[PDB]
Amino acid sequence: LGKDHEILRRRIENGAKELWFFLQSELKKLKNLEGNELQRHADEFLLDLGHHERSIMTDLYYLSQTDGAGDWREKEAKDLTELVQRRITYLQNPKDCSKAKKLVCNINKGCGYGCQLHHVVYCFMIAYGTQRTLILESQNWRYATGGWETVFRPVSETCTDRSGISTGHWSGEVKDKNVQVVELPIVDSLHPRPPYLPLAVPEDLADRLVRVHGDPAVWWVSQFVKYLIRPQPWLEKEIEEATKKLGFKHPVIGVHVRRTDKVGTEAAFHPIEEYMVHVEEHFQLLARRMQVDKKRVYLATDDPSLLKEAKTKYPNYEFISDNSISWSAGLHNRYTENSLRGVILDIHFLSQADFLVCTFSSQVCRVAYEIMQTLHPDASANFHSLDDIYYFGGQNAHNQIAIYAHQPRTADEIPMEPGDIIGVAGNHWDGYSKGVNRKLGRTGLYPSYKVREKIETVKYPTYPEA
Amino acid sequence: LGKDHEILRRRIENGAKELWFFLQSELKKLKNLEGNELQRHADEFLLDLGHHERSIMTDLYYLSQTDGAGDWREKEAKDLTELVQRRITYLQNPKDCSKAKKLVCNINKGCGYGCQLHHVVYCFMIAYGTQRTLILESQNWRYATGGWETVFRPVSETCTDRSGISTGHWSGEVKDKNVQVVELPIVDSLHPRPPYLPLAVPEDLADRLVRVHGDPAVWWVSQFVKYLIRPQPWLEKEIEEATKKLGFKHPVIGVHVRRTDKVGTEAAFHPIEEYMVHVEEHFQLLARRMQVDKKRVYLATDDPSLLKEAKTKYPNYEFISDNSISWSAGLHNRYTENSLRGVILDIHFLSQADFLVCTFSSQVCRVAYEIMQTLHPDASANFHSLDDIYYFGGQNAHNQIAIYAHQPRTADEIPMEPGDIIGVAGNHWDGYSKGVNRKLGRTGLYPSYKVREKIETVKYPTYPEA
Ligand SMILES: *[C@@H]1O[C@H](CO)[C@@H](O[C@@H]2O[C@H](CO)[C@@H](O[C@@H]3O[C@H](CO[C@H]4O[C@H](CO)[C@@H](O)[C@H](O)[C@@H]4O[C@@H]4O[C@H](CO)[C@@H](O)[C@H](O)[C@H]4NC(C)=O)[C@@H](O)[C@H](O[C@H]4O[C@H](CO)[C@@H](O[C@@H]5O[C@H](CO)[C@@H](O)[C@H](O)[C@H]5NC(C)=O)[C@H](O)[C@@H]4O[C@@H]4O[C@H](CO)[C@@H](O)[C@H](O)[C@H]4NC(C)=O)[C@@H]3O)[C@H](O)[C@H]2NC(C)=O)[C@H](O)[C@H]1NC(C)=O
Ligand SMILES: *[C@@H]1O[C@H](CO)[C@@H](O[C@@H]2O[C@H](CO)[C@@H](O[C@@H]3O[C@H](CO[C@H]4O[C@H](CO)[C@@H](O)[C@H](O)[C@@H]4O[C@@H]4O[C@H](CO)[C@@H](O)[C@H](O)[C@H]4NC(C)=O)[C@@H](O)[C@H](O[C@H]4O[C@H](CO)[C@@H](O[C@@H]5O[C@H](CO)[C@@H](O)[C@H](O)[C@H]5NC(C)=O)[C@H](O)[C@@H]4O[C@@H]4O[C@H](CO)[C@@H](O)[C@H](O)[C@H]4NC(C)=O)[C@@H]3O)[C@H](O)[C@H]2NC(C)=O)[C@H](O)[C@H]1NC(C)=O
Ligand SMILES: Nc1nc2c(ncn2[C@@H]2O[C@H](COP(=O)(O)OP(=O)(O)O)[C@@H](O)[C@H]2O)c(=O)[nH]1
Ligand SMILES: Nc1nc2c(ncn2[C@@H]2O[C@H](COP(=O)(O)OP(=O)(O)O)[C@@H](O)[C@H]2O)c(=O)[nH]1
Ligand SMILES: [Cl-]
Ligand SMILES: [Cl-]
Ligand SMILES: [Cl-]
Ligand SMILES: [Cl-]
Ligand SMILES: [Cl-]
Ligand SMILES: [Cl-]
Ligand SMILES: [Cl-]
Ligand SMILES: [Cl-]
Ligand SMILES: [Cl-]
Ligand SMILES: [Cl-]
Ligand SMILES: [Cl-]
Ligand SMILES: [Cl-]
Ligand SMILES: [Cl-]
Repeated sequence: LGKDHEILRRRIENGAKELWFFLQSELKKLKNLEGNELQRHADEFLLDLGHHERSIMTDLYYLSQTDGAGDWREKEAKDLTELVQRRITYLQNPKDCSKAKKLVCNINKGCGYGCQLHHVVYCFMIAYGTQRTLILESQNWRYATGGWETVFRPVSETCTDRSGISTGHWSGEVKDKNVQVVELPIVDSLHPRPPYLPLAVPEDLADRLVRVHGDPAVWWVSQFVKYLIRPQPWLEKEIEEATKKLGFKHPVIGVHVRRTDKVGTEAAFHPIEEYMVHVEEHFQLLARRMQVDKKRVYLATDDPSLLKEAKTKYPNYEFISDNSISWSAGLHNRYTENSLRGVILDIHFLSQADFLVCTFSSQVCRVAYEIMQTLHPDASANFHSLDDIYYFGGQNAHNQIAIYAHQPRTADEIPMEPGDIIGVAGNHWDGYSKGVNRKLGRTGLYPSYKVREKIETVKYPTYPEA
Repeated sequence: LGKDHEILRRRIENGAKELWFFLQSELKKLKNLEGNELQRHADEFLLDLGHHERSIMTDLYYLSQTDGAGDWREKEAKDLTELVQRRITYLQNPKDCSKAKKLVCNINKGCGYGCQLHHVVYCFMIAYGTQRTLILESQNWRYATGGWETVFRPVSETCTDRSGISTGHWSGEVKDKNVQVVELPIVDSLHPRPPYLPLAVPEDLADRLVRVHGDPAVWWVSQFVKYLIRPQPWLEKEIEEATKKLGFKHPVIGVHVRRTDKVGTEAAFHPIEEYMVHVEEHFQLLARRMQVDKKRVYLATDDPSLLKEAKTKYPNYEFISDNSISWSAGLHNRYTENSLRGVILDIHFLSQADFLVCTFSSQVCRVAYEIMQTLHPDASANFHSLDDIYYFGGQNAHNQIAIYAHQPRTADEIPMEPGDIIGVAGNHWDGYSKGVNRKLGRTGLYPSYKVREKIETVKYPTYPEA
C-alpha cells in the first residue's frame, strides 16, 4: 500500500468534510439575509466554494497519477490503441482484393464536414463488425471534389476497388453473408440496424477499457476517427507549419464558438462569456497543479467578428486564432478545399488543447473531443460543454442505471429506484439531468449524481491474425 | 491497477463535479429569494446537499477498502501495535530489578480519572524514551485507596519496587544519566522538558504509521493506554457481564455528555440535540453502507437526568446507558472504587462504538477516543466532536502547515502563504479554524482546508531485544 496514495485519499476525505462544515455554516447565515447583503454574501460564498472545490479536484487528480497509476494508464492506453489500430489495418488491407468482402460507404451526406466524417466512422465501425474491407467512395466530395485523398491517406493500401462477383444494397448481416460487396446507406435510414454501433464497445476490450478510460464509448469511436484522418504528407506539413506561425504551445484551452447557420435550427446562440467562465475556471484548476505563464485560448469559430470582441473583453488572455479560416467558414464559401483545410486545422488544434469548451451540439466540437481521446490515456473528462452530453449521431439508446433512489420534489422530476433504467436526454449542468424512467414511462428531471453510466457491449470480431 | 479502484475514483470525481454544478445553480436561485420562501428553499437545499455529500463519503470509504487495502491496512496496523507492545513489555520487565534503571511516577495528581491516567501515560512515554522501567506509586489514589491494582494489572511482573543505589528528582536526561531511580513530576512542572512528549511520534515508526493511520500522535499515545488498562480479573468479568446485560451490539454510536462541574470553568454546556444531530447524520452515513436495524446510542453521562430526557426526545433511538453509573459519577460521591468502576466501564463502551460524539475538552472522551485507536486500523476520523480538536494535556506545540495561501477577507482572519507555519488553537467546525501564523505572528481564523498536519518525530529507542 502506497504512502502518497493514502495521504491523498485522506486529504480528499477531509476536504469534503470541511466543505460540508462550511456549506452548513454559510447557508445557515444566508437564510437570515436580505437584498444587497444577501447578494454580496452569496457571491463571496461562491468564490470561496470555487477554490475549495478546485482543491478537492486537484487532489483527486494527483491521486489518479500516484503509485505509477500515471505510468500504467499511459502504457495500457497505448497497448489498447495499438491493438485496435493493428486490427483495423489488418482488415483494411486484404491480400486478395478481388476476392475480399467489402462495405461501400459514400462520403456525400448532405451536411457538413464533421457530420460526414462521422458518417464515414459509422460506416467504418459496421465494416469492422462485419469483417468487410471499407471502400470509401469520395468523388465530388462537396468540400474537395478531388476526393478523400485530397487531404487524408486512403483508407486502404491494397483494396480501393469496389468490384466483386456479387454486389447489393444492405439488407442485414444474416441475409448478406454471401454478397461480396455491400452498399451501406446513411445511419438515418439504415434497416436493419446491426449491433456494431455506438455507444457499445467491443466485448473483448471492455474490461481493459473500464480500467483505463472514463467513457469507453468515445474511446471506441475515436479509434476509427484516428485511422481515418491519417494525413497526407503535404497536410502534415501544413499543420506542423501552422502550429509554428500561430503561437500554439501547451498550456492552451481549446474553445469552439459555433454560430452562423447553427443558431435557431440545431443549437442555441451562446455569448462568449458563457464559454469563458469554464475557460477561466479550468485555468484556475490547471494553475493549482502547474505553472501558467500566459492564458492561451485557441479560438475556433465561424463568427469572424468574435476574435476582436474576445480580445477586448479578455485582455489577460492570449487568443490564438486564424481569423481568415474563420472567414473561410462563412456559408458563401464554406464547401471548398480552402475551407476544408481550414476546418481540419481548427479541429486539430481543438483536439490538441489541454481542455475543451464548446457545444456538443456541433459535429465540429464532437470530433475534436473524439480526436482528443487518442492523445491521452483518459481524456474523457476534458470538457465543460454547454448543451448536449456526448452522443454519436445515430447511436443506440443511451441508458443509465439509477444507483440511489430519488423521490420527486416537484412535478417536473421523475422518481427513481435503484436499478431503474433511465434513458438520458441530457445533462443540464445544474445538478440535474433530463431523461425517462423506462420502467414507469415518465420523463422529467433527476439529480445527476444518482445515476451510473450503463456500459453496453457487442460481440465484435477479434481479428486474431494480426 | 485495480478496476473497482478506478471506477470508484472516477465517481468521487464525478460526484464532486455534480455537487459543484448544483452548488452554483441553487445558490444563484437563493440570491433572489426573501424570507419564508428563502428559508423553505435553503433548508431543502441543505437536505439534498447532505445526501449528496454522504454519497461521496461512502464512495471514499469504499475506495479506502478496494484492492485489499483494507486487509493490508489491518495487518500492518496489527504488526505495528504488536511490536510496540512487545517493546513496552520488554522495558517493563527487567531480569534484575534490583539493578534496573527506573522512573518513578505518582498517580494521585490533583484531577480526575482520565487526567490521572493521562498523567500516567506521560510518565510511561518519558520512561520509554529514557529506557527506565516505570514504577507506578498508587497508594492513596483518591479513587481507590487500595491502589492502582484495585482495577488494573500491575505495570510490571518483575519490577515493581522503587529502590536503587541512587534516587533523585528529575533534572534532565543528560544530567540524570547516572541516577538509577528518577522521580518524575507532573507535566505541569516538568523542567527541563525532554523530547519524549506528544504529539510527537517515534522516528522509526513514522513512515509506517502514515501509510496506515490518519493521526499518528493519537496512535502513539494509545499504545501506552493499551498497556496501562489491562484489567484485573473481576473487572474483566464485570465488562463481559455488563456487555450482555446492557445489550451492547454494533452498530452503536457512543455519546458522552459531560456536564456537572466541567460547565463554566472548563467547557460549555451542550444540549442533547447538539450531539444528536451528528449522531443521526452518521447513522444516515452508516445506513448508506450497511443494514441499520435499530439505531443504538451508548450514552455516557454524569447528568443522571439526561437518560429520561434523551429517550423522550429521540424515541427512534435505542439508548444503552447505566443511569446509576451516571449517578455514581455525581460530584458528592465521585472519588470511590464503585465510581472508578463506573467511569472505566463507561469509557470502555464508548471506545467500542462504531463512532464517537462528545466534547474533546473532557479527558473522559479523549481516553475513549485513544482506546478506540487500538480496536480499528485507522479509527482517527471516527468522531464529530463538539469543541476542542484532539490534544494531550501538556503536549508540545501543535503545528500545521499552510498548503494554499489565504488572504483575509475580514479582520478576524489571518493571512497565510504556503509553507507558513500555523499553531492551531482549534477548529470551529464551520470551515474555519483559529490559530497563529508564526512567520508573521498574527492570530485569527483561516479556512480549515488550507492547512496540512505537521507530523513531528522524535528519536526514541527501538528496543531491538524484543
Ligand atoms: C441533415 O443535417 C444534419 C447535420 O447538421 C445531420 O446530422 C444530425 O443532426 C441532428 C441535429 O444536430 C442530430 O440530432 C441530435 O441528436 C442528439 C442525440 O439524440 C439521441 O441521443 C440522445 C442523448 O445523447 C437522446 O436524447 C435521444 O433520445 C437520441 O437517442 C435516440 O434514441 C433511440 C433509442 O431510444 C435510438 O434508436 C436513436 O438512434 C437515437 N437518436 C439519434 C439521433 O441517434 C439529441 O440530443 C439532440 O436533441 C437536442 O437538440 C434538439 C435540436 O436539434 C432539440 O430539439 C428541440 O426540442 C425542443 C423540445 O423537445 C423543442 O421545443 C425545440 O423546438 C426543438 N428544436 C428543434 C429544431 O427540433 C432537442 O430537444 C434536444 O435538446 C437537448 O436537450 C438536453 C436535455 O434537455 C439539453 O442538455 C441540451 O441543451 C439540448 N440540446 C440543444 C442544443 O438544444 C438532436 O436531436 C443528429 O444526431 C445528427 N445525426 C447524425 C446521424 O449525425 C442529419 O443527419 C442530416 N440528415 C440527413 C437526412 O442526412
Ligand atoms: C488541574 O486539573 C486539570 C483537569 O481538567 C488538569 O488538566 C488541564 O485542564 C485544562 C482545562 O480543563 C486543559 O486546558 C486546555 O488546554 C488545551 C490545550 O492547550 C494546549 O494546546 C493548544 C492548542 O490545542 C494551545 O493553543 C495551548 O496554549 C496549549 O499548547 C501549549 O503549547 C506550549 C508551547 O507554546 C506548550 O509548552 C504547552 O505544554 C501547551 N499547554 C498545554 C495546556 O498543554 C486547550 O486547547 C484548551 O483551551 C480551550 O479551552 C479552554 C477552556 O478549558 C478555553 O478557555 C477560555 O479562554 C478564553 C480566552 O482564551 C477565556 O475568555 C474564557 O474565559 C475561557 N472559557 C472557558 C470555557 O474557560 C480556551 O479558549 C480554548 O478554547 C477552545 O478554542 C477553540 C477555537 O477557538 C474551540 O474549537 C474550542 O471549542 C475551545 N474549547 C473550549 C472547551 O471552549 C484548554 O486551555 C489543560 O490542557 C490540562 N492540562 C494538563 C497538563 O493536563 C491540570 O493539569 C490540573 N493542574 C494541576 C495542578 O494538577
Ligand atoms: N474552420 C472552422 N469551420 C467551422 C467552424 N464551425 C463551423 N465550421 C464550418 O461549418 C461546418 C459545420 O458543419 P458540421 O461539421 O456538420 O458541424 P455542425 O453543423 O456545427 O453540427 C464545418 O464543417 C465547417 O466548414 C469553426 O469553428 N471553424
Ligand atoms: N462513569 C462516568 N463518570 C464520569 C462521566 N463523566 C464524568 N465522570 C466523572 O467525572 C470525572 C472527570 O474527571 P476527568 O477524567 O479529568 O475528565 P474531565 O474533568 O471531563 O476532563 C471522571 O473521571 C468521572 O469520575 C461519565 O460519563 N461516566
Ligand atoms: Cl486476404
Ligand atoms: Cl444485422
Ligand atoms: Cl508545447
Ligand atoms: Cl481578462
Ligand atoms: Cl451494466
Ligand atoms: Cl452482440
Ligand atoms: Cl481487477
Ligand atoms: Cl513488524
Ligand atoms: Cl535486564
Ligand atoms: Cl477527594
Ligand atoms: Cl532531557
Ligand atoms: Cl480479581
Ligand atoms: Cl454485534
